[PDB]
Amino acid sequence: MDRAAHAVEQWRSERPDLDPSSMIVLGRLQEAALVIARDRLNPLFARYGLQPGEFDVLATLRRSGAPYALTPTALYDAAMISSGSMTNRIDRLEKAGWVERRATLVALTSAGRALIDDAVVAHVDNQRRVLSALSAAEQRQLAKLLDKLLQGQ
Amino acid sequence: MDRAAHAVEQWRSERPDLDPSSMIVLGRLQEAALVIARDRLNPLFARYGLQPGEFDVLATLRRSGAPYALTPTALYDAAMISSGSMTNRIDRLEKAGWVERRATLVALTSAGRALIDDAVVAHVDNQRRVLSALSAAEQRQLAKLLDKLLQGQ
Ligand SMILES: O=c1[nH]c(=O)c2nc[nH]c2[nH]1
Ligand SMILES: O=c1[nH]c(=O)c2nc[nH]c2[nH]1
Repeated sequence: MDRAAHAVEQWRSERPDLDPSSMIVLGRLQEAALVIARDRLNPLFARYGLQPGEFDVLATLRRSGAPYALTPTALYDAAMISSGSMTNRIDRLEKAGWVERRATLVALTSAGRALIDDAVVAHVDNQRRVLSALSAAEQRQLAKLLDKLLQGQ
Repeated sequence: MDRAAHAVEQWRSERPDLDPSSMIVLGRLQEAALVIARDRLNPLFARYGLQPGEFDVLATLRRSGAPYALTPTALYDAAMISSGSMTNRIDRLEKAGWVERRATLVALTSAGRALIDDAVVAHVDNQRRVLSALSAAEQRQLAKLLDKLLQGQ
């Protein structure tokens, strides 16, 4: 029994008037996102000098194609994750030398392009090791259920 | 196409040397956790005066049973989510009048017990509305895949 199943068990015993079934799927969803970010993905980003969220900025710029420059709005719309503090992240990346602000565009530098080209290869190998417990069918199955849940919001 | 599928499409076109398939399931996992916390669960907690993470503390204490008092270590082990800043959350909850520090235990006050008894009922109704796009079988299916992924870590 994991955190979520144990908690549901305690709730059934303590508040029998309650149907706490929904707590398992949502508790596991949030714990999986947290543990994977904290223990797997972010330590790899930090090996590359990237704080959480900064990889996404560079990745979005890189995969938009040459000249790897987007408006801050397009950067938010094309991000993998709709996380905030985008102005702070661009500022940090600029002082680090990986993006520059042109005209108003945010663009990879040569150094930033080189970094993300390196980091994305390490990132996808890391992701496959994160998902290796699930078979290919289970991974597609999990992607489909997550897409339905997301659209339901 | 969602954020994740669109990003994978751009990657296949820009770095054909890369297999970016893993990005869909993990991108959807993190976006679903984020959107559900930000747009669904946390606004409900804030209706009750609870910041993100504080509900979990009260919920853990309440479901441990009378006298609703745990060591800070037990509080971390029994939490639904292994999130940090537990000392800060206990401090906040203490100044708010919902927990007290006894002997070293953290315990619900009368006011804190009443609050969590009210909030947990609202919380589970909110969770069912969050999950309503998925059928009962899909929800169990999603809980099983998430459990396998978590154990794989
Ligand atoms: O293109 C991307 N792929 C990812 O896996 C990712 N994670 C955060 N930001 C990201 N961008
Ligand atoms: O018992 C609990 N049930 C939940 O759904 C939850 N979410 C955060 N913390 C929680 N504790």
